[PDB]
Amino acid sequence: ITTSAYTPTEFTIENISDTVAKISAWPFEIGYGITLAHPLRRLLYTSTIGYAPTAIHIDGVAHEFDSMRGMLEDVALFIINLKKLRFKIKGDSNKEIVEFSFKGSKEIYGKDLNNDQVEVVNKDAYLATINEDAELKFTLIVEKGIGYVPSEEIKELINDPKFIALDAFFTPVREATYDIEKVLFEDNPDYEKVVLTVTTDGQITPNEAFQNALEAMYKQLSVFDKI
Amino acid sequence: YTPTEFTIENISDTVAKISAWPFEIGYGITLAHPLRRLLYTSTIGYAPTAIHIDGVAHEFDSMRGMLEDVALFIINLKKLRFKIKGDSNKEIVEFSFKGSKEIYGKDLNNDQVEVVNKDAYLATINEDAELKFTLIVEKGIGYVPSEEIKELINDPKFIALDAFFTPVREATYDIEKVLPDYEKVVLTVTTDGQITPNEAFQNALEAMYKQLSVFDKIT
Ligand SMILES: [Cl-]
Ligand SMILES: [Cl-]
Ligand SMILES: [Cl-]
Ligand SMILES: [Cl-]
Ligand SMILES: [Cl-]
Ligand SMILES: [Cl-]
Ligand SMILES: [Cl-]
Ligand SMILES: [Cl-]
Ligand SMILES: [Cl-]
Ligand SMILES: [Cl-]
Ligand SMILES: [Cl-]
Ligand SMILES: [Cl-]
Ligand code: NA
Repeated sequence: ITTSAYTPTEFTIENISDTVAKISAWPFEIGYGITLAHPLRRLLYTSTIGYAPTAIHIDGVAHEFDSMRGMLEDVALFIINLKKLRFKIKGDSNKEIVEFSFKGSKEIYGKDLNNDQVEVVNKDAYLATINEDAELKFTLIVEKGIGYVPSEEIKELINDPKFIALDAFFTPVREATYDIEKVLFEDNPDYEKVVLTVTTDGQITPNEAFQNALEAMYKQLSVFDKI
Repeated sequence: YTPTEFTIENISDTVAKISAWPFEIGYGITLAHPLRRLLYTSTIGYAPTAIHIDGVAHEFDSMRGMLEDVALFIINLKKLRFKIKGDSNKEIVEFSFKGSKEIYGKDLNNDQVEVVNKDAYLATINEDAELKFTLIVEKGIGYVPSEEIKELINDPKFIALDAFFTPVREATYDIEKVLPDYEKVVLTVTTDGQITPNEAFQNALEAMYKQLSVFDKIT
């Protein structure tokens, strides 16, 4: 017999890796943990702005299965590496057309793609290597968005067959799951521990993704502030 | 889109429609689901938890001078929805009736408590008979079975009762799409009059905020 469910007071964040985290909160009275876990899990996927490379045109290359003399990687591998780079647009723009150019012997990392329009968050990631008799020139399209947009929908919007359209996975949070574990409070069994596991693609850390989700929850609720 | 407008529409003293907009398509549920749920599990009501009737030891007993036996009196008592006056969480209330009388909710009204549904029937007493009983009324959330109450008060003087505190009879939500397309969350709340729909909704918001507060330690 109570007029209020006990207010949980324990909270922990455990960093499993740079891209994964376990967030635990307890003790909740039975049913209350899940009452909150479900909406926060959903908000984790919708509360952070995402960016992705949507298309690329490589000078001297006709298609995504082509080759380039002077580049160690074939185009397919180049592209696989490019998709592992987590781009971010500098400023408030939704789309940037970025021109790149590299010459001479050169090993290109994420840090080498930082300029006025965009930045690569995982700057230590490798892209490609070119030899001394070569120049790699390409135009990259980076867009803001949410969710998954397949290459076909990109191609249509982009309007230019010289650009190789890319499948785009914009959402920073790739996985978010939870478990409701039983715990005791003052010797009684009717309590729970919420354990959320959050995995991002590296555009932001799991910690920030949860902060954005919690702020978003409060922002929605704030519409009720006036009696 | 994120909600910036709301409206409380009082259809009656026991029914209200609470609307909020705008939400992105498919995002309204993050608010609707938890709040609907808290409208059932965190709203604060009242119920008798135990009763002592003078001359009676058990639920299956009879009482000379009452048409109803004790078990039927209890069944009828369940339909009366009490309210504790003021902010007290508990009241031990003594009632006393005599002579020929039909007892309804309206007759159970004193400084401590009252009954919301005044027209509900409780029992009938015959001439030259008197009914005396003590009722324990409490404030709470959810439902508590007689067995837990029995073990709690540990007192054979009283018969423990199933206590149904929840004052919300129904809480639903509808998500309406508006035709730049957004959605509007509409929650409909019906109470039994122990508290108003607006009060019930404040209980649920307040519970939301307390439960979310543990997650603030992220910063
Ligand atoms: Cl921690
Ligand atoms: Cl549950
Ligand atoms: Cl260079
Ligand atoms: Cl080299
Ligand atoms: Cl080389
Ligand atoms: Cl899950
Ligand atoms: Cl434990
Ligand atoms: Cl009994
Ligand atoms: Cl009387
Ligand atoms: Cl017994
Ligand atoms: Cl519903
Ligand atoms: Cl609906
Ligand atoms: Na080559």
